[PDB]
Amino acid sequence: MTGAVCPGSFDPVTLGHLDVFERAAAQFDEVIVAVLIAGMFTVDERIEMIRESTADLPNLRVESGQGLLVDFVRERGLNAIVKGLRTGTDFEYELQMAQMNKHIAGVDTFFVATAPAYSFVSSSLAKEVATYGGDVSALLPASVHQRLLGKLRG
Amino acid sequence: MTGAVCPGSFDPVTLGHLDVFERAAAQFDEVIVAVLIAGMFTVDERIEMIRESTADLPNLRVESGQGLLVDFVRERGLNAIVKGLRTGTDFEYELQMAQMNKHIAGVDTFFVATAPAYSFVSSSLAKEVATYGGDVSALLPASVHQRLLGKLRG
Amino acid sequence: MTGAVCPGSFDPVTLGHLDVFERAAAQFDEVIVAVLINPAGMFTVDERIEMIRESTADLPNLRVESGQGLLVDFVRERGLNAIVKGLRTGTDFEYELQMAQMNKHIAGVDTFFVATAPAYSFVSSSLAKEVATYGGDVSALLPASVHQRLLGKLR
Amino acid sequence: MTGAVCPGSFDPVTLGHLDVFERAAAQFDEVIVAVLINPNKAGMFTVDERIEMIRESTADLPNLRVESGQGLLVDFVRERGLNAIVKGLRTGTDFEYELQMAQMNKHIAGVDTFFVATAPAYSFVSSSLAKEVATYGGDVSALLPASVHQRLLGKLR
Amino acid sequence: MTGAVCPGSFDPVTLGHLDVFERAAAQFDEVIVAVLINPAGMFTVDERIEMIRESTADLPNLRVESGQGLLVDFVRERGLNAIVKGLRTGTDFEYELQMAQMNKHIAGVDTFFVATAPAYSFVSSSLAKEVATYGGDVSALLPASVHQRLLGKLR
Amino acid sequence: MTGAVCPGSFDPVTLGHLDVFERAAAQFDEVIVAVLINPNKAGMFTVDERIEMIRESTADLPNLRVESGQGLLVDFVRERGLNAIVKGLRTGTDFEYELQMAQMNKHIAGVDTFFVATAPAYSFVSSSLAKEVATYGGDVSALLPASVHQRLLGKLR
Ligand SMILES: O=C(O)c1cnn(-c2ccccc2)c1OCCCc1c[nH]c2ccccc12
Ligand SMILES: O=C(O)c1cnn(-c2ccccc2)c1OCCCc1c[nH]c2ccccc12
Ligand SMILES: O=C(O)c1cnn(-c2ccccc2)c1OCCCc1c[nH]c2ccccc12
Ligand SMILES: O=C(O)c1cnn(-c2ccccc2)c1OCCCc1c[nH]c2ccccc12
Ligand SMILES: O=C(O)c1cnn(-c2ccccc2)c1OCCCc1c[nH]c2ccccc12
Ligand SMILES: O=C(O)c1cnn(-c2ccccc2)c1OCCCc1c[nH]c2ccccc12
Repeated sequence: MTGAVCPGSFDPVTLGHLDVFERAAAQFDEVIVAVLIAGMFTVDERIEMIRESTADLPNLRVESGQGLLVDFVRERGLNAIVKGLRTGTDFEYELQMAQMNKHIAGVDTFFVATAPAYSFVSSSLAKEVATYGGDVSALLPASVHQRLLGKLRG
Repeated sequence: MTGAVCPGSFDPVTLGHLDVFERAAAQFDEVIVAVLIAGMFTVDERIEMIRESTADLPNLRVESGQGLLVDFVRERGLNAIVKGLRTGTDFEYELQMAQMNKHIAGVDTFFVATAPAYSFVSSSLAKEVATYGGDVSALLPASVHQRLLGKLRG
Repeated sequence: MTGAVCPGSFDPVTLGHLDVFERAAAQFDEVIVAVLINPAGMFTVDERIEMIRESTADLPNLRVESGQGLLVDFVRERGLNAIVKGLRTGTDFEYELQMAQMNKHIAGVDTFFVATAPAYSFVSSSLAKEVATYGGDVSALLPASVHQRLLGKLR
Repeated sequence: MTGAVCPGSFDPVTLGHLDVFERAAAQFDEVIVAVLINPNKAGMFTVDERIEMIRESTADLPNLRVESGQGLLVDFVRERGLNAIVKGLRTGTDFEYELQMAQMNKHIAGVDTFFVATAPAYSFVSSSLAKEVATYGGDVSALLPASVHQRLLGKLR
Repeated sequence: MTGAVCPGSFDPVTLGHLDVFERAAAQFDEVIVAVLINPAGMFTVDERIEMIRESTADLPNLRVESGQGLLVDFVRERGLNAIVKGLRTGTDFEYELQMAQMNKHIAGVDTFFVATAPAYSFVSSSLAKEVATYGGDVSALLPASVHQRLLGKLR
Repeated sequence: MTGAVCPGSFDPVTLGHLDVFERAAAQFDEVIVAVLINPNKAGMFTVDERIEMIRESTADLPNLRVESGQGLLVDFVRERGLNAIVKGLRTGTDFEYELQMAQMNKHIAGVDTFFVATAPAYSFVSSSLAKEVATYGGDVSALLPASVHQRLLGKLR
């Protein structure tokens, strides 16, 4: 009965996120992606985009969440969070959060290293570049990319 | 059938290591501590010290290993490594190793953040301080500490 | 006479801050804790000052004042020319190194740092407040007097 | 005819920036300083002011010119038939941030980025910190070129 | 005429190095790859030079030489005063920033850095050799010519 | 009577070190520079040489003295009735490494450590790099005090 929560805003989910989802799903019996809730896509849109890109992962589900992440995790009978890390700044910031979360609620955090190909990817740089007409199609799931193009045109 | 290998030299195992062992054992169905093999304690001594301190963790075992870590992991039917991280330097160094290991063999690596109380602990600083008569008893399992005192006197 | 100013917003003061206060007061003849008045937080400056005074009652050579504007002015106006504070992380170091070099360049005021106590390395006032707001227990990260008053503000 | 674009807000240009301008101009046939403007947020200095301050302190660099722009930097670069960006780095944060931007820029447009290490004397200098210090009366005259210091004091008054 | 020296041990040259060679040669009128002779490695300096020449056959403005002693001397003796190399990580940056500032201080020679290609950020010669020694497949990290010769040395 | 120990190998002392000595002496009633010797590995300079070079460049610091030692630094500190260490930091690596040592030293002995930021001009200076550069003929005269430079050249000859 192993399991972990993979939290984020996912606005939108990137290939970097998706790689981490697949990797977590390969090592834990269940994975819950927690979409935390002022951006480009609505929560429902974000959830939909993630569900579409994770159809091939049977043991993964997607939910929205509010308030303390550790409460979200414990209310579901789990006590692990899983996330990817790209940079030293990611590590420093997430280590702080991980130690606070373990202190207040006993919830642990597991990190994985980014895929090298996606180390420079963020949802906010991808949206920014796309806005000015840069090609970010190699950084996003094919579905998400189309949804993005739609948002910028409308 | 989840599982991970927790590798290191463990010369000697510290409370920092032990905390990570317990945390990995809580989230994976099996954990193998892999003692990799020019220090203070022999491999057998290191294994013994770890086994003594992990008697309360039923799903953990301890083995020696040589050669490529990813071969050790795959020869045992696993494809995950688990380790703790204390510092930014830990993160940078281990990220490199993790990406190389995933590239050559598909073996993934999961990291956890050090317990705050042990963030400054290394086996080499503990041995060094103890050599000159500093009290490191709060940083090492009670068993290990006694074994250390014995090594310095003999 | 040796001395240093220990600056911050302290909204609220944490056990991390308090540890640094004690360690500074152990080494300098006088320490002045300077509570910065900004544009904004949870506690008023007077509330912050009282919480620090309660927590530092056993440090006779430490006093608490509010300040604003250029810190190196605050320091020099009190006949001192040293700042003291703690560092938790690499980002603390990078950020504070820049500020320290700027402060020494513009005014000749030096800055001394101490490493955080390991137990409080992950603590910040903002994160403590955030956690407490959603019901998390941060009582082991704050002095007793502060935790009570924090519960009061969240109600 | 080698060339690079040196981008920034330059609000205002500092001695750290100018040091990099000089070093870039010594190694590329032409250098274009690109004053990148956010049309949605004004800085302290207008685009004309920023350009003027840079020109006045780079008069002895014959192969350097100054132009403003907005939008994607890689478009500014390619529209001039170049494909190199050059800038300085002071800290580990600069390196992390600029490596991400450089990798993104090469990915989307094939434009490369060259970095130089800050002169040690100016490693702590930023436009924002200089402006902030000066706002409260601190002396930043040794961190900024003559073309800047008094105009900056003028804005603050 | 613009130009730069690209220094290293290249024992062996990797696809990471090669990417930087190509990017330097695209921007400078000439590039000199300088293979450092040390106290020690797997390949002789002549072997290293030949492997680089094979991999850089399509870069007409890049040449390969060996060198020893003070790098800024090597650079200036060839009428240049720029060094160029890649950076993978924060430790690369910290280390190379120190060396660059020292090299500019002592000789006026400047240093230009490029960011690693993301695909090769984790690559080092030492780690590639270590992995290959115990049978790991590093063929996607090295140029074709190098991988063959590496297999030869491990037998 | 406040006081701190400023430890190091000082093989040789640099201008970066001396800057820290001065700043420490300005803020503590007494400063003891501790020349820590590894009895199992000699450096370039003997203990007497290292001490001599430090004394010659600190003659105008009346509250500073120089002593050698070995073994645990916290014992050196406590045997003098002090419980503070003071030193400089230049880089993020220095901070990571020294924070570990400081936390270990306070844990085992209650001795505290105070750090100051390097002077920007000397941030890239180390004794090892200076020695290495000088070995191959590089000019490090601006990085080292007069008391050091020619003795260093003498050792290399
Ligand atoms: O920050 C972003 O916008 C963003 C977009 N893509 N990636 C990414 C890029 C490369 C690799 C893994 C993600 C990002 O980095 C976020 C890293 C922190 C993180 C928080 N929650 C997560 C859930 C799964 C994976 C990572 C995280
Ligand atoms: O490096 C050491 O000697 C040493 C001694 N104790 N700790 C430690 C201190 C605090 C927390 C977890 C360990 C150390 O840091 C090692 C960190 C990398 C690591 C490699 N293998 C591991 C297996 C389990 C846990 C960590 C590792
Ligand atoms: O940033 C915060 O909100 C916050 C809350 N607690 N601590 C802390 C946590 C652990 C140890 C020492 C403080 C924090 O870190 C601030 C670190 C920078 C600093 C600025 N002024 C200071 C005055 C005294 C001490 C530190 C500082
Ligand atoms: O960020 C600032 O406001 C600011 C003011 N001065 N300097 C500086 C300080 C010391 C050395 C080189 C600059 C700064 O750092 C910016 C570093 C990144 C950078 C982006 N574009 C650039 C163009 C030329 C040079 C640097 C950059
Ligand atoms: O350190 C190594 O063994 C090694 C093997 N491959 N790469 C590499 C990996 C990815 C990208 C560029 C190189 C390495 O990183 C070295 C980075 C520093 C560097 C010094 N001299 C250089 C010359 C050209 C390029 C880089 C350097
Ligand atoms: O590491 C070196 O060899 C070396 C030579 N000069 N500097 C230096 C360069 C710039 C500024 C302050 C020193 C060095 O950096 C050491 C930094 C850590 C340190 C340990 N003990 C010290 C005592 C006084 C000052 C610093 C230290």
